[PDB]
Amino acid sequence: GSGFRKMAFPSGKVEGCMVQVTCGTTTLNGLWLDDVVYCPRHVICTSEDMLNPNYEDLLIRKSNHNFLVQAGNVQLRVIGHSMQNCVLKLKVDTANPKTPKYKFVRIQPGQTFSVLACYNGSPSGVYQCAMRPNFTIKGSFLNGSCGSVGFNIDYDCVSFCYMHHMELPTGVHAGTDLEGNFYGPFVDRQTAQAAGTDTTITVNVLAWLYAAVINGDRWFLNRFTTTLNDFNLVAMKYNYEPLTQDHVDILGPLSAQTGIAVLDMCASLKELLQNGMNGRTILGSALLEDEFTPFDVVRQCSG
Amino acid sequence: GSGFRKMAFPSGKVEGCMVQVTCGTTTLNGLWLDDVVYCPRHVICTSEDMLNPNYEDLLIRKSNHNFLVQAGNVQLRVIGHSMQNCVLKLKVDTANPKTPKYKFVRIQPGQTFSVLACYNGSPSGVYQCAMRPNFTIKGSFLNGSCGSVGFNIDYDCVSFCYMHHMELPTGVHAGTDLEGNFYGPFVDRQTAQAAGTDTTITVNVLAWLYAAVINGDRWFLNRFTTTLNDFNLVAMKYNYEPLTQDHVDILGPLSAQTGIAVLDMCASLKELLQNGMNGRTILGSALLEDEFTPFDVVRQCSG
Ligand SMILES: *[C@@](O)(c1nc2c(F)cccc2s1)[C@H](C[C@@H]1CCNC1=O)NC(=O)[C@@H]1[C@@H]2[C@H](CN1C(=O)[C@@H](NC(=O)C(F)(F)F)C(C)(C)C)C2(C)C
Ligand SMILES: *[C@@](O)(c1nc2c(F)cccc2s1)[C@H](C[C@@H]1CCNC1=O)NC(=O)[C@@H]1[C@@H]2[C@H](CN1C(=O)[C@@H](NC(=O)C(F)(F)F)C(C)(C)C)C2(C)C
Repeated sequence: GSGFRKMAFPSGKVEGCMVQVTCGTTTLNGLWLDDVVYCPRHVICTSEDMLNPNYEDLLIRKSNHNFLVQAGNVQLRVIGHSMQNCVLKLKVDTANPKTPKYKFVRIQPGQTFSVLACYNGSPSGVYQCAMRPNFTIKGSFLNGSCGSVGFNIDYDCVSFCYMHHMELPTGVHAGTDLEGNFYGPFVDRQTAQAAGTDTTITVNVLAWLYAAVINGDRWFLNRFTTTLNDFNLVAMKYNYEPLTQDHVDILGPLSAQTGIAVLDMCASLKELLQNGMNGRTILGSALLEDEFTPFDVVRQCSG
Repeated sequence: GSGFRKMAFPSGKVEGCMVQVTCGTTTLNGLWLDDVVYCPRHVICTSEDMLNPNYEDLLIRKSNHNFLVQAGNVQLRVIGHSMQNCVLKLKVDTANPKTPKYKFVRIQPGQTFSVLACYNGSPSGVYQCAMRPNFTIKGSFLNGSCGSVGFNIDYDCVSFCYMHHMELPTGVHAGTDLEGNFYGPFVDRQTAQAAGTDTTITVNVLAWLYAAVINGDRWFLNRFTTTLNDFNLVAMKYNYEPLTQDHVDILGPLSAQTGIAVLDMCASLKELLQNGMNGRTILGSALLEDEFTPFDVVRQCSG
């Protein structure tokens, strides 16, 4: 039936890795994997250091014992520290016994991941996000959420892809991979920064239309087809990402399952962009959803 | 900022309780708490028994050894079985060492909970749901999801409120509390059953409008107020639940935080119902959201 939900990965393998990192009066979250704790390097900042911190200079004045690391109620001993890009790596004398099989991945714009929102090292909530084309995410983060991570789970392996650092003025979020490199052009200082144009992830909207068809929501199917070049003219007007032949190939499984050629679905999407949804819903949404990948759709449609 | 997401509870405390229950050729999920496994009683049904099962008669032919219970790759020994309403309770010789502090609660229509969707005893995904006024939920469930549970977490205590049993023809879902009593008038047989009218949870839409204001999405605030009786005339036309003085009292914290009297917000809601959203969004939604309780809003707005 028409039941289709934004589903997050079960969070238990990540919950066991969240710790609290305190330096002076600043507390945020860290990720404890093996004998290393990862956290945003601005744990070392006071509120008169945020406008333009010199992180190398601020770190000169910090020693192992200035980093307080707490896993639940239990204190970790810090035996080494280093800065890698915008993350701090705290070497502790105890390997996390709850460390899962894991990898660090730098995800591509358009890919989705689960966020485990944490405050003071304690898990608060889990939700699904996408890396947007402008390298922001539409999260739900407050003061104290920094160091919360984004991940995907493939069988038993956790692929960590995001660490939370900041909120931009449109209310969207920016952060790093687990090597401390920002997604997008953002820097970890409190200066005027703005997200570029928020373009729609075309291949995901198409995947979600396939999901609607598989789930029996079929009203938007029309009698038309189109070409990649003509569809892509329409993509540009409505700030959709161009569709490529790689995107068409990636939609192959969904196309094969439904028997609907990708260019036929593109012609259905073209009409939805030009005419709107006339106050109808698709899988219970009144807007075109772009935060389900082709892989997410196949997963939620086939178990 | 305007970031507000359907957030689920972290699932780790529930993941450790999911097992697989097999009886003959039927496999579904069970919940392993202390030395008891809970699962839907139709684990004992074959596909020629679903139209009108006599569960008491079907259970006569079942012994402890006919219930296969697997936690991961590890077989549990069944030393007793009983039927309680629409659930089976399998006594096993091993207390689940991962059993969390927990309670069984029968939730009220309008209350929200997290679902951990499971297939073959393995967690697949987590998402937030509401018990709708017609005692259905708008889930994402396939074949094999039966026995998946709904829960809330308050600190360290897990309150189990839902076990999944069935899908109705509108694509919505029905199930039981953990004592095996259905929410609503549904029965565990494959017969013509239909959800009643799907009314909107008025107090939740109001809570979500307070969230929009707290998050700076303010365009829908107007210069008007109304009365409970006049608002409630409008509630009826649009299939909204009547608003009561208890609902007004429950919205007290959000009213106090924003300084917006509940009847002023009701007058804003009245105009949104009568005039629609004119293709605008509130917290990124093109429809009025009713699956955030006042408590959910306060939680996501205050950490
Ligand atoms: C995060 O939790 C952190 N909080 C602190 C802190 F209190 C002291 C020292 C270091 C850190 S990191 C927090 C999460 C934000 C808060 C609101 N919603 C969030 O997601 N991150 C920040 O406060 C972050 C840190 C400085 C300023 N930050 C911002 O997010 C600001 N944004 C920007 O300046 C902009 F993005 F450029 F617009 C802010 C506070 C939202 C205006 C730094 C970037 C180091
Ligand atoms: C659930 O996973 C179960 N599957 C089996 C099974 F394969 C064999 C024996 C027992 C069970 S319980 C499954 C979940 C459903 C499937 C589709 N989406 C879901 O959420 N539940 C059922 O198949 C359920 C069991 C019989 C028929 N069921 C229904 O959900 C049917 N619905 C109804 O008859 C209606 F609700 F009344 F409309 C169905 C299959 C969707 C048409 C019973 C109620 C015992």
